[PDB]
Amino acid sequence: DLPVLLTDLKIQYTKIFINNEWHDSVSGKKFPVFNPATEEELCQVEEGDKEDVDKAVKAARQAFQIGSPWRTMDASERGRLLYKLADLIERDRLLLATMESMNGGKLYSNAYLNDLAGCIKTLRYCAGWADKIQGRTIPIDGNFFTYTRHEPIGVCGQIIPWNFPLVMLIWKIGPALSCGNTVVVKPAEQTPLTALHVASLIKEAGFPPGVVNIVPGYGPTAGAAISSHMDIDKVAFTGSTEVGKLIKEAAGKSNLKRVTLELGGKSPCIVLADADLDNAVEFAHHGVFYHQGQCCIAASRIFVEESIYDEFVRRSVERAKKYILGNPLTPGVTQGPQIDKEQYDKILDLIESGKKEGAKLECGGGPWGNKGYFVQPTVFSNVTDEMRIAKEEIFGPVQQIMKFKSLDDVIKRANNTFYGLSAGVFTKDIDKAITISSALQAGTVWVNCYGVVSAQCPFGGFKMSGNGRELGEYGFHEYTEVKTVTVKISQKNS
Amino acid sequence: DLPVLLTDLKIQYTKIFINNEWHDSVSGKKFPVFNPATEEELCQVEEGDKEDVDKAVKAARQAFQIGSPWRTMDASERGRLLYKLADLIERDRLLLATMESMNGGKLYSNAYLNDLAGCIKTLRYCAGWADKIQGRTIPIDGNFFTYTRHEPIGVCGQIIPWNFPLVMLIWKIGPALSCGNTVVVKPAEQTPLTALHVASLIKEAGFPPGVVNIVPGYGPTAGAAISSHMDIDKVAFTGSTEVGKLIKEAAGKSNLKRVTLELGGKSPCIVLADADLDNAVEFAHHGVFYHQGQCCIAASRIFVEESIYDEFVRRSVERAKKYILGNPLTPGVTQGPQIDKEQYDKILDLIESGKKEGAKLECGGGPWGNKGYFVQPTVFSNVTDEMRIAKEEIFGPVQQIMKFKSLDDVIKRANNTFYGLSAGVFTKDIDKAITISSALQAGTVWVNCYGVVSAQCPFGGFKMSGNGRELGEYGFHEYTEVKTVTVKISQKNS
Amino acid sequence: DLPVLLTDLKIQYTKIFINNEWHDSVSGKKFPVFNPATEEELCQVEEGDKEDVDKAVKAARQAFQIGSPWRTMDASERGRLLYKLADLIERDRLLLATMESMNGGKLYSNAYLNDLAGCIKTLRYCAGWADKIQGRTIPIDGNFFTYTRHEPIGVCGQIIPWNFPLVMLIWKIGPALSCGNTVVVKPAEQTPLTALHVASLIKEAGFPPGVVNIVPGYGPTAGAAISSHMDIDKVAFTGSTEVGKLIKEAAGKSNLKRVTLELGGKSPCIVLADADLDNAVEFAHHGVFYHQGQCCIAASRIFVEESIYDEFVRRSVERAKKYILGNPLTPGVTQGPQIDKEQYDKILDLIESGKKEGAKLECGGGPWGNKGYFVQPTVFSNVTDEMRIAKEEIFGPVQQIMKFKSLDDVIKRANNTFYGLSAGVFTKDIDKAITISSALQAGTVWVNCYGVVSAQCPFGGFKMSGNGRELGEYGFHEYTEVKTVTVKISQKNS
Amino acid sequence: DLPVLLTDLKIQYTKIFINNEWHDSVSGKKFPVFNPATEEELCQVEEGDKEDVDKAVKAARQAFQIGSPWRTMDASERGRLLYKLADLIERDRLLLATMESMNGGKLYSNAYLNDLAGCIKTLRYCAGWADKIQGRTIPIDGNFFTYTRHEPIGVCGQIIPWNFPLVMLIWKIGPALSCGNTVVVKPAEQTPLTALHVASLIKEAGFPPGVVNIVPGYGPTAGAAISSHMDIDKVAFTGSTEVGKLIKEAAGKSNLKRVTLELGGKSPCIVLADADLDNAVEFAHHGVFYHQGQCCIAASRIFVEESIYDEFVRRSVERAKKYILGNPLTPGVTQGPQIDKEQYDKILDLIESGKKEGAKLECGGGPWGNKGYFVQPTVFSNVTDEMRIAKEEIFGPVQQIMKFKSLDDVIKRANNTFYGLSAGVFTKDIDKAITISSALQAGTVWVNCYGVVSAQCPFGGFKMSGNGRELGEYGFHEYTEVKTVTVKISQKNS
Ligand SMILES: CS(=O)(=O)N1CCN(C(=O)c2cnc3ccc(F)cc3c2-c2ccc(C3(C#N)CC3)cc2)CC1
Ligand SMILES: CS(=O)(=O)N1CCN(C(=O)c2cnc3ccc(F)cc3c2-c2ccc(C3(C#N)CC3)cc2)CC1
Ligand SMILES: [Cl-]
Ligand SMILES: [Cl-]
Ligand SMILES: [Cl-]
Ligand SMILES: [Cl-]
Repeated sequence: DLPVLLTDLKIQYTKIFINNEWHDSVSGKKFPVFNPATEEELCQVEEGDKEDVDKAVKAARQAFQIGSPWRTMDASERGRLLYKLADLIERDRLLLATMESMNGGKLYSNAYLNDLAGCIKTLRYCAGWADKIQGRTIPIDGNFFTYTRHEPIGVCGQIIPWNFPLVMLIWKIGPALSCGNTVVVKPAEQTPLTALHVASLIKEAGFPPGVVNIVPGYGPTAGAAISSHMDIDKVAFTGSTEVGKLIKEAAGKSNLKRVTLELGGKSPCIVLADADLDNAVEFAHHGVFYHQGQCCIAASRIFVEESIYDEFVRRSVERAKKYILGNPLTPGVTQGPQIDKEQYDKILDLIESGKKEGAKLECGGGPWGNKGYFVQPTVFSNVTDEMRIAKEEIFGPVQQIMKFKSLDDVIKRANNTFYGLSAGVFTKDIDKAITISSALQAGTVWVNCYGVVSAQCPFGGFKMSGNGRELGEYGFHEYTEVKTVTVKISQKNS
Repeated sequence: DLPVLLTDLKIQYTKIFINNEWHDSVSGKKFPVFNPATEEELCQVEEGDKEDVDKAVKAARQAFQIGSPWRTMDASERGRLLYKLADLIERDRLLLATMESMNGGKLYSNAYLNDLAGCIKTLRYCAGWADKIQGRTIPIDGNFFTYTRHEPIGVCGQIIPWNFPLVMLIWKIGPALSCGNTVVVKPAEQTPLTALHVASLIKEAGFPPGVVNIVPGYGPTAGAAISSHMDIDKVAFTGSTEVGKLIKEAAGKSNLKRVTLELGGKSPCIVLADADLDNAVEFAHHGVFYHQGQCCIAASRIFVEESIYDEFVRRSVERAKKYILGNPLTPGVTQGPQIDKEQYDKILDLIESGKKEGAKLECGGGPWGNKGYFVQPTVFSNVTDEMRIAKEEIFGPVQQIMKFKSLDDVIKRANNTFYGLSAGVFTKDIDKAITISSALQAGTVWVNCYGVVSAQCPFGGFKMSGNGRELGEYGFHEYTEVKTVTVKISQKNS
Repeated sequence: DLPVLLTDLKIQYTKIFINNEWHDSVSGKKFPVFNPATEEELCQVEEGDKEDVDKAVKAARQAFQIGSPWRTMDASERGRLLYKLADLIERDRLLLATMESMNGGKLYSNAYLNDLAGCIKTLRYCAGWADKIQGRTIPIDGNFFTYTRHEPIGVCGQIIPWNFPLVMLIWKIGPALSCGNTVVVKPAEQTPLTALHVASLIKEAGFPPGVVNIVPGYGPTAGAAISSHMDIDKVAFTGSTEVGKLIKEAAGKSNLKRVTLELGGKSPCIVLADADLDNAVEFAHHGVFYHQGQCCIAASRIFVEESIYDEFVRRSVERAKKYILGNPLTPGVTQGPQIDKEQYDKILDLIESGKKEGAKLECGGGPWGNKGYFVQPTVFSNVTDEMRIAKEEIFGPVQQIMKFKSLDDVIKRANNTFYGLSAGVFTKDIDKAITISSALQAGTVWVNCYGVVSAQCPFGGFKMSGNGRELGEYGFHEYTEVKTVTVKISQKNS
Repeated sequence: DLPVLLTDLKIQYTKIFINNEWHDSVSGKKFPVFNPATEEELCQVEEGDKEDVDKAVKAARQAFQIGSPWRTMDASERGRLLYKLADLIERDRLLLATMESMNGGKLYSNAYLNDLAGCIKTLRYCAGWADKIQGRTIPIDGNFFTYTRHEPIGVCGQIIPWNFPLVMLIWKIGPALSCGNTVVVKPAEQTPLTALHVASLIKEAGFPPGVVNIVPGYGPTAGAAISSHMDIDKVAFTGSTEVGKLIKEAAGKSNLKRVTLELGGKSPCIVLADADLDNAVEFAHHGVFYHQGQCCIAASRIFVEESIYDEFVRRSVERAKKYILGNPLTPGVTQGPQIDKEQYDKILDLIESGKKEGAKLECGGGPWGNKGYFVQPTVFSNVTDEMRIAKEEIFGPVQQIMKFKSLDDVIKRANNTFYGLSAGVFTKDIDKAITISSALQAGTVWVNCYGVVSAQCPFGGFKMSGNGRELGEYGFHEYTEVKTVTVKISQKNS
């Protein structure tokens, strides 16, 4: 069932959100926000800069002070507020999915059934953890009583990408708030709108002021201000590996703030000759084409054993030739645009390198349409390991298919990258499934599927795809700071 | 009981340790190693540089390969090797304590009864964790079987300081090896000797070659090579906050390697009027003077309620006037030298700032002796919060004593620093002990004691005193990399 | 704020609840249900017996089968259903609190503000755990992949007491359902009504049929049928220690079903001479008098240091002389009746033993009123350790106050019982608070408070006060059954 | 390599062990101890009875008192003593393996390479846990500080079986001592000798007196005394399900002591048509024949898909026809005797029922030899589900092989028992391996192997095969008692 908004979407929230009130930019400047499917301007939004990040950090710092409502309320009540926020997003699901689709160039069907559902589910997951964050009592040597407090870290700067604006907003603020932190959020310049609507719901739910502050603006300005701020305790960033290196450097340069990074990938699939071929073709297809290829986990190197390689390529090409391009709000449309011009150019450039460097073009290979940043879905076969399309993250609807004959060699090829976000193994052999997944240097390894991500799982990269993990039990560790308290006593007993 | 070595100490191990064999420096260069209590040269050691770190990373990488002995042996056997290494250090305790004291300027009594005991105990603690590192099975949404592997990260560069060369060597390699990593260790330029002897014992114990590689040399050369290396997965550094910022920046600049930092402090004590005064005087005294003040946790700001301030100052001064300076090997000597000239100059300079800026000099305040980097134990009273001796880490035998009258104000003063390693609270009030320890922004808070550190406790800093934790259950997390494995199944059941 | 039901309470749900439908008793027999404050009959309820427990076990067994909706739905959805049930109880809070007060003889103010709030909060706590129940991956010796599943146990029989019918219903079904079990609940013969209303809400919330089955009836009949049933996997019982022994024996005799027991107590308080005297008097007063003394944790032995004993006794007596007895529905009433005649007789008998055995009667000591099972609030001083009122659980509004002079001796006296549910320590001394709480053989020890119980804490007895724990992280273990799965593989890697 | 004792074994330790000293029985009576391979008497041992269990409980109680050496020593030192005990057993491995083989009728090769190795490894595993047993700090509702202590329970009675006397002794005392308990051990009447030698090593290692007390004697006398004792806090029993029911009943009848039970089984294997047939034949063969079939996990129902059934039966029969019966000390001997006459008679009786009830006798079926309790290794094919040999635990070298054609049906057959200790699944299908292991009601499920047990894994039964788990992280829970400590504070902060 796909319900829709019956009235025209109205844009209301366009300002900076600090202390639960709406602020104009200190400068007074605004910046435009566009629809990627028509290239038209949707509205203007206050452009946050350093001076505005500064106001937001002071509010988050004040809300984090010992004795404050956010520090003294029951953990169970932090969880209650998060579950109420999820309820409010459920109530506004139609308008949120519409705004996300319109602003993000995201198929409305997916925005409604996947993004919004994942936002609600992840918030509810995080809410349940709030009063279950616990320290230890420890049998230290000597006559002492030792316990630990897993405290919130403090003020957390959180820089959100444009490919999944709502899901990634919730993946950031959910755990941070559950653990008792306060946050300064910087949504992507391309997609500030849905985060500002959620800010309106954070007010409605009753979060104390300054617990969540949202500062739209640009990366090199507001994002850099966060990463270099001397009173931000931790920065979490999701985006390119190139910016991730800059975030980590600025943290070292300023105040040694803690850093979590969720970065790009060049994630491989290994399809053994004994695999369920149709199952592997479909999971690897969606694994690389999902959201116009704009997933960091994109299955952008697909290695197929020689004896099924040609059959795999044909079936992949047939699947890719079935899309309907156009406005992601129209029912039946199955591929929307890329997010903006910068990404669009890099995709087309990489596609050209595939042609020149000798990859076999099976379908697609060019732009589409009169308006919008549309790229034809493209499949390359006979890709080799030193081609650009095999080394660089494309972030577009561009599939690479490679042949292998030796299992030892293909694992080394799969691992021969600086990336390491995810991988897939397709086989019917129990031993191969366990040993290959163990040997891949990747944060998530899927067996006989791809792209399966849920709130209960930790998620993050090996190597240059990331530092740290998000979600699951394990992800919640990086939103606490562990304090050891050791008390002298006359005599301990076990 | 204080047994001693009956024969003259002989220095044997002076070379670089890679793949369980002894290497000359690629350059062929050596550097001198001195005794800080006499300023004489003890021996020469091969000077590792980038080319030597390079050989060590390739050995650690090869030892980490899937299928290798270190990757395939039982976790219980990793633990067995660590317990055997502890046995071997116990066997060589006399010579190790002598070498540590001679090279490190460290009171032999402490070297034998505390450093060596802590090395043995921490190794035995870490050994017990090896086959108890576990992942999860997770009830993910949908028809999937999801488990996690807490794998070793890989090759870990570990830069060891000179104030506790053996303890910090073991605090680094213990957890790293227990979790299955391989390491490239860089001991301090001042104190390479005891780490090279332990390397000889790692060979004897039977660790596979390349699991532990030790490259003596200088910070700006070998240490920088580690921090910027493109095939080191994680760097752990203990030392100054200034170098810590450089380590973190170089990690961001190169390969986004994971970073753990244990840095300096300006740790405060708060002594309430109802405290056991003698107990507070003695714990705070040793808290700041231990190992000639060369502890990152040094209790270098001591705040005393006005009505007991003068009594606290007198009793502190009497305790400080009781030391016997000289060679740390002679029995009855109770204060050895500072480690080297650089540290010695910074201490004397800061002591001079105390005189000029108006602190009340109660005892000490100058150098001592014909030879050795000796500083008189010094006490300053009437210290105020913007003096240099109240803001900068001294790392010398220099005690600061301050008065307070308001508890709200003194907590803000205690927290008004970029440091945050530790703190102490001295009181008989149950509520004050809990609420004050909760409000201090410090990684370890001691109640009615100070400086109590043990293998069972996590240990690390808030703010610019550190990133991450070492030891305890929680410290072992930062030597694993979490992989999620998600398997498609026909139907799951709870 | 104390809102009330504006309309007369109507009783609707009076039948056995199996497979989400209402059943008459197999026999066709019903039993009466009374109001303890007027001794009048409120209604009749179907009397479940063995044949009815049998129907309920078969339904719970079928609902637990592999492939069933309850076994295959996402853990997150089990949690969702529990949070919806909490929402429904919130909606029906007025009628539930009224029915609980009317049926249970429970002060309406407490029923509304404490019992109902605790029901809602505990359900919400348990809901959060559902998709956070996890097993392990384990580095077993040899070439194997080993993981564990923390499965639900299966069909759990749950026998609920009459002193807190709703809270204890939720403390049982919350964790059991969160972990994926199915249940057969047997509410107290005295108080079946609120559990049957909740059953109506379990239907409304959408739990699959047979996941929760509720069989009202008598202990020796339906309760014994559960404890001896050959296809019930686990029994949880809260009630007297005498019945607890019978439950455990019948489990051994039949099918070795798992057993959790939450039983009575004779819990002690130790009030040191340095205690906040008013704080100790008030917490110990409510600790023994709460809900007409009908708490298993009742603070029924209060030991006071000699020098403050007389002052403690006077202040206690003044507090006890302030109650207003009567119908627990009338505002301003502060003490309702005992639950029934059996309990009423045992209370009066024990009160008489206090008079005869030489206790000093300070106030109360007899019955009250024309109707209802009312007991005057009673205080005994000069109680000695071999009196009946110091050894046997009274479960009535009867306070015992004892003198001590030696701390070693009073701890031995506190521990000299077969019970061990809880205890309290009142002191301003940090060391005494830690060492005394460590030395008491009791499941919960309160320091400078009493009776503080919350969903985040494990709760249960030492010794003959109980087996196992309920709630908290730790309580959830006893609603899982751990399965180890060990898979042969060609070669493992860490 | 199989080294042997060069000198005749001398029996020295034959008395009751209490408070680290050797006691004669209160009665003065002794009982004989036999060799099962020759039926000759090896020595006499003091016969412990109730009066002797009484002396042992008082010693264990005194050793558990608050302030005692065992209660106050560092947890790390409890671990140290356990690692030293493992060292001492390693030193005495030859004599211990000889005594175990001689007393137990156990193949010396297995006694040396498996039993003794498992004793040493399990002790070392348990030692590592000692200072890693931790409670929690908990964010309770309201202004309170709440922590938990995972205390030792207290005095634990431990009844050890005769099939693995040393391994099961260590599986019991290892975790109990690691957690800080004191124990009263009752080795099997048939095999007291190796436990008394270990007691001598517990003295040598330096355990405080009364921490371990060992009372040889008979089940209905000393074992019943333990199970009914009013001052034993917990009983752990391994043995038959029939005695397990009596242990659990006596616990309920006396003092509600905690109970852990490791009982028998009728564990099934399911061999799918796609299995590695040779691998399944060998693992299932050893799974049922190990230690003359005297394992509770014996794979005593083997279900094989029809199309490979005949091939499976032939290959099994060939493997069973390869044993050499005789004295388990002689090299090359591969099957020793059953433990005693009672077990020997039950085995032969059940074998006769197989003949009469219509099972196809493939080999064996009778006794062997002039002396010793020897049974020919026996294989039955065409076994059906209501035969005695398919329902009752045989505990002898008797293999049952069954045919199945329907997977749904064979899982129901596998689960159609009151037992539930373990099971095996043999297949090459990933989905079948996961779904079948999930659906089996068994505590350990092996995939493509059988009988793989190690210290890092929890181990125990579903249903009437057991209550609770031993070893692993999870097994250590049942040797602690959780105490919640809740402290009133003026204001909490997260
Ligand atoms: C949020 S909760 O669900 O955890 N729980 C909180 C506690 N509850 C109260 O109503 C309550 C309130 N005030 C008190 C004041 C003094 C006192 F001694 C007790 C109380 C109790 C109380 C405490 C323990 C019990 C048990 C026993 N035996 C475990 C049944 C029963 C009632 C029920 C709701
Ligand atoms: C390291 S350990 O301490 O964990 N443990 C490893 C297993 N042990 C073996 O000797 C062993 C060896 N080989 C086998 C081969 C096939 C087989 F079916 C069983 C075995 C067993 C084995 C397995 C289970 C049991 C129990 C039962 N019932 C739990 C008592 C007893 C013996 C003892 C030492
Ligand atoms: Cl911790
Ligand atoms: Cl995990
Ligand atoms: Cl587990
Ligand atoms: Cl706990």
